[PDB]
Amino acid sequence: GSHEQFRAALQLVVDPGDPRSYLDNFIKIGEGSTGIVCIATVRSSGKLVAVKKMDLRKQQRRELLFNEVVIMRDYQHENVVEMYNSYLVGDELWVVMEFLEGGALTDIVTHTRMNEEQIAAVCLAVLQALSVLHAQGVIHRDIKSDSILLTHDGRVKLSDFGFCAQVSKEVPRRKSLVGTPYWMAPELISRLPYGPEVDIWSLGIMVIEMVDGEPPYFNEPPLKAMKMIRDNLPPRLKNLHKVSPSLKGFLDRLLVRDPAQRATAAELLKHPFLAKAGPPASIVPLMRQNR
Ligand SMILES: COCCNc1nc2ccc(C#CC3(O)CCCCC3)cc2n1-c1ccnc(N)n1
Repeated sequence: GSHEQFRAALQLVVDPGDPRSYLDNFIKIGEGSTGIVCIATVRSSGKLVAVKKMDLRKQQRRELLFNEVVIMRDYQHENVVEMYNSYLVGDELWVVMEFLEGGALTDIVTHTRMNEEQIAAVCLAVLQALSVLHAQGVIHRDIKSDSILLTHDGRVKLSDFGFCAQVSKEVPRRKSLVGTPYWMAPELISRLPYGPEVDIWSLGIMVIEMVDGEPPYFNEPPLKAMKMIRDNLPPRLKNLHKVSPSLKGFLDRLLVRDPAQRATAAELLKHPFLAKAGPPASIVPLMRQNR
């Protein structure tokens, strides 16, 4: 009864019909927790799209799917991966979305060194997106390099809202333990009521990735690392010598243990460091098929 109850709930928010009628040439490009992600062609237009397929009978939290679809059901931002449609195909949920030909940022931080112009460009894009997302009570809860996709001309788009949540004037905070261990904020790990600020911290951790090539305590087990993040002071850049005072000053506004003292997206947009940010063309040489 439980599973069949969820299907019925989906059918009230997903578009009716079988998308297999107009989609062709599926090619897998990703996998992991939720399900598999493929790209496919639309037969009517010849356009390329990306299709995320999530089996309902394989989710640790089946309700997190509903959240994602009803909350992003055609939200529209220049710096967010646009959703086109959602479908219920058998026991699977299909989310049809924009195809980002540039790939994920993870590929860039593990193979090259980004300069501060390129780091500031990424940050600027993420902040502009988060400022609006937070302004409407939406928390990503999984900001990291995997959640940052690129275009061919190097335009940054925030992706993977599989963990996102909605807060309101009535319910201004969340409680559930959600995200990736290494990028988690301390107030979130310590099992405390948290707000949108948990993304600013994770953004901070992602900045470390762009400099060190990996987040703090990445050598440790997930559980042990979380305990370290919980008890310890803010983490230190292994390549502190490589970063400018401007960046270091910027980063110090992100990795503040007290969520109240930690900066917000709207504030950070006015930081002098973001003036270093360059055009989307500057990201281009970093991409795999250019380097
Ligand atoms: C670079 O390729 C890595 C694997 N591809 C991939 N995995 C994804 C997981 C979740 C979402 C996702 C998601 C959303 O949460 C974003 C907001 C709208 C609803 C779906 C998107 C993923 N992608 C995509 C998608 C498009 N292009 C490319 N290159 N990779």
